[PDB]
Amino acid sequence: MKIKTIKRSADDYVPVKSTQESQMPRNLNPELHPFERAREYTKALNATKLERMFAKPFVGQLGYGHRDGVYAIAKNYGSLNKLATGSADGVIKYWNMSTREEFVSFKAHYGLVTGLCVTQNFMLSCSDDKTVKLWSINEGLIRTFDGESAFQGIDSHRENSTFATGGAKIHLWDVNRLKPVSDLSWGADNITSLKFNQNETDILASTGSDNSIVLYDLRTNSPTQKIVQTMRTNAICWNPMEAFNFVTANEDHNAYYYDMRNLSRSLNVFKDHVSAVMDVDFSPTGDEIVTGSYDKSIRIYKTNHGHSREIYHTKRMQHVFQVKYSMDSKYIISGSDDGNVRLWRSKAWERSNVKTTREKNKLEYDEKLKERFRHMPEIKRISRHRHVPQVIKKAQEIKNIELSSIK
Amino acid sequence: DYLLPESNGYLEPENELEKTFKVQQSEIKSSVDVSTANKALDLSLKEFGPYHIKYAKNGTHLLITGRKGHVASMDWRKGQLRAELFLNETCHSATYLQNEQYFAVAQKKYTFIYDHEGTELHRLKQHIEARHLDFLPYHYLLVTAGETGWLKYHDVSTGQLVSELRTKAGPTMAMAQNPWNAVMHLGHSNGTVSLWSPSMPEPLVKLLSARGPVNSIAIDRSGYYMATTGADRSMKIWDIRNFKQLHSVESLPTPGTNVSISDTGLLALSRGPHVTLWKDALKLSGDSKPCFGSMGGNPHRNTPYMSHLFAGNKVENLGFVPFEDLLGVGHQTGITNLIVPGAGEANYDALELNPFETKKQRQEQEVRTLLNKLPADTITLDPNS
Amino acid sequence: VRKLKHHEQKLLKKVDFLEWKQDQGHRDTQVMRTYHIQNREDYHKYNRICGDIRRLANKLSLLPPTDPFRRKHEQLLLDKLYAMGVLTTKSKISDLENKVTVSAICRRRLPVIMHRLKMAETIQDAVKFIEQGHVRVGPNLINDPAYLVTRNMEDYVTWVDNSKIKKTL
RNA sequence: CAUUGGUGAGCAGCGAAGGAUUUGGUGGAUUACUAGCUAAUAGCAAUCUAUUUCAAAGAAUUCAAACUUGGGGGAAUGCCUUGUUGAAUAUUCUUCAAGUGUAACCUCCUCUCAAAUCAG
RNA sequence: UGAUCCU
Repeated sequence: MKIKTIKRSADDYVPVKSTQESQMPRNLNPELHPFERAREYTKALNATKLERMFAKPFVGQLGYGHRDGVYAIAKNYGSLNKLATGSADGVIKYWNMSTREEFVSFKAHYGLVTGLCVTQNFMLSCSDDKTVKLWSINEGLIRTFDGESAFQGIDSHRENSTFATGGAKIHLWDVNRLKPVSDLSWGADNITSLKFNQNETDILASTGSDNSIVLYDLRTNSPTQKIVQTMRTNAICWNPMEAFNFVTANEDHNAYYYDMRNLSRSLNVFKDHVSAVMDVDFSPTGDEIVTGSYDKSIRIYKTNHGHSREIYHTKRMQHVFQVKYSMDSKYIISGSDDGNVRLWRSKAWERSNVKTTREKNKLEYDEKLKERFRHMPEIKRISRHRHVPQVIKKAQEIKNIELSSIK
Repeated sequence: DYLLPESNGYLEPENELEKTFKVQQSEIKSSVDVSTANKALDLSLKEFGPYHIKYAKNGTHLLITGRKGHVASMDWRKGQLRAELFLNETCHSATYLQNEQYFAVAQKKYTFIYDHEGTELHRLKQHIEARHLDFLPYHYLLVTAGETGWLKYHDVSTGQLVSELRTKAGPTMAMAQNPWNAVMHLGHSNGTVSLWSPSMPEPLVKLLSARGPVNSIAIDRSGYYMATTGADRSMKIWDIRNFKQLHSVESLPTPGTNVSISDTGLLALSRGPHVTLWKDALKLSGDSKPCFGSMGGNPHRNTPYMSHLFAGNKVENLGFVPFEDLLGVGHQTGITNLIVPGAGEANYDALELNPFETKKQRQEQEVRTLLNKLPADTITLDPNS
Repeated sequence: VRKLKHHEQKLLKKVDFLEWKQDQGHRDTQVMRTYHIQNREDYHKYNRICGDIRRLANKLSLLPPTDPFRRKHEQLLLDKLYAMGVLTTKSKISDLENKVTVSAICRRRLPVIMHRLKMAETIQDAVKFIEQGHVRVGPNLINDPAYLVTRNMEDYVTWVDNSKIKKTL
């Protein structure tokens, strides 16, 4: 008649020392755990409502900024701490991302600056008055590269320490050179922007003011393809991860992301914005594209989805002219027509704090839950949502009205 | 699977000549370990009425309600006693809603929500009868079935009524909530238990469970098998997952007042002067049909696992401690905890319920549960739909 | 229960365990405080009649104005409720919905009456004196503290004879 | 002086191997006594278990079923009712209105008193 | 996510 019971033993579950933490025996038997869908669902809804409560994108600006308006932002591609901002007045201002203050500033151009680009620190400031000036960061004006075109652009090149200019004609300069090496033109028109890709660095993407996209090959000193698009194009960005696809921004409120193998079909289209998208910048992950409009608004969205998971706007910035993404995928710098370059989060709930591994494992678990509870509709109403401005909400209404009349 | 640190107690016959059910509780109290043998309580409080029993979902606090005036919340394992209320109105049931700090009693007219110290928190204008007062902490929903046809759901998180469902069945003769599913089970005089969600004004499904009135009903931890007893000296073993009564134990000597289900698979049937529990009776075969007497000692026919007869009582209700191997039987003069070997589970999960819980751990866990409450529309026939 | 966080607060927007709208602000208890009634249900024993006053007071206000039954029956209501003293005045009809409180019928309670007359120091000391068997209402010593005493019965409350607290005064 | 106040001393006086006080616990009564338990004509009381199970008997408001609500408003959203619409096979369900409709659901009341204090 | 009010 064997008699045996349960004994908690009163020492295993309640520890000896007072300073000792509790023992936590777990049984993952599903009978003990009744709600694996619903309780995880409420945790996910708590996390989504909390990320709407943790929607604080703003950090601060850089210094007090330009008075006349930021038009181009250079980022040193090794320097995660430092950055440069060019004004249409001509004042170049250099900032450190820790201090958010003016590291060094210079009276570069009495005309506009159109682009700043960095290659050996060393900054290079391209003008409207046919001049590029070489500045060093701790003093000023090492050498000025005089070209025959009013400089509609510039772009840096890391290899051979090169930089080309964008203008009426693009002509490639060196550091030691005062005259350019070779000048290229697929078509006989002024070129709005240029961009070398970062890896297999020799390839270039050249927008064309008469609705054009050319792909320039430095290895041939000749363009290798050109698609004459519908409308003119503002700016460009090559992804640092994929290194053979690039997104460009168009005159219509649409950004098109193309492939170097196939320009005849785009990789993707993006049209959350309501005006001429100024600038695009791609994550070092390769995850999300951030793009700033002629409208007083920026937007972040991932590459595969195609719609704005994130939208950025506030009172005192307008017509932003420029958005430049991180080196560390964490913060976007945002230029202004209002002259003041603000520091903004990549995600307003993602925080700078290195996290205790209780809450860090919880936060990883919660966002893993957010994805497997994604397409439920009650999750969706909190997951899409944040305040949009009055005219732009009306402008999206206008766009839906006009596209409804089109179909 | 090998992380599971504690294993169940057993009861073994060791002969065919020696019998399992013949062990008595003084005989059990010899071999059980001292704290666990002492965890059997004999609270004879003969002055007030017959006693209603409920342990909390962790065994840390016992709540009892004599029929005349008693309301008593002891910190049961220790000597501490939180509440001792003498309301001269007559009471029927009681449950802790979230913690031992807040409980609710089922009176002559109105349900009361109560502090640990015995203070009055909330008298309900509604709940004008209260026969079965049961809780589901995963919705923070006090569900109450009185002698009325209706059924009331109060969300004590907000503190508001969710809904009130008239059954057209009459006085509620039984109610058992489902732990796994949070569907409520109401039992009435036609022999009919209805499954319930607060949204659907007609029941989820009605079950013609027995003949006569429903004496009681009790549900598995897994929600698979619910053991129903009628007043027709009969007990059905419903498998809810396909809505079949597995076995129909017919012709009891007396109809069971209540039924109760342990964690590991024990079934408790209380005819009132007698309490009898079966082991593994809820399984699929009719060999696992719980039967009173197997002639010839055949392994196919199933004998009761543990027996007891109360002499001077007709007991009221019973409930296992959910993590320990006892069951509180509320008799007319009070409370016994009858020691089972393997009723409760040996390895609780602390992150579900904490039988060993600091007050600071408690106020952490309460806020954790209130964050994870479900709103009442999520009560469904499946958790996973 | 917790002085819960800024992040906890917004998720637990509507919850409370202390003051509920079905619990009607615990208003009854504030009358159970000020008049010290033994059982809770004495409040709702007044408040179940108190609406029944208004439930007749309302629909007698729905009759045509110079209905000769209406002004007569309202006078029969008001002389009755003025004999029991549950309203201070009887000239206006408007006390039948504005003055009929549980506190107004509950300040026609017996220890409130002795507490006015300053035989007792506090309210609960008069309740203790009724429990001790010291008080009487004309002929009868009353044991019950919860005595509804009319306006016209109010002169009949004395101390009971031969006591130890009537010799105290 | 009455102390009719007690302390305080005392004494007469009472007065059998102490007197006086205070309290804990338990038992007895506090209604008029026919035995305990159980499945109960019987068995038990060291035991009902390896006769307790077969057997019979055993299912209406064709859905009667808040006799239970503090009082006013309303009652959006629900429900109820019929009006009205579609579908499936003489009935449920989709759709929709009308309801000084409504114990769901929103507010107002069901607190402020010859109680006391306080300036005049 | 949204929708009210006052010059």
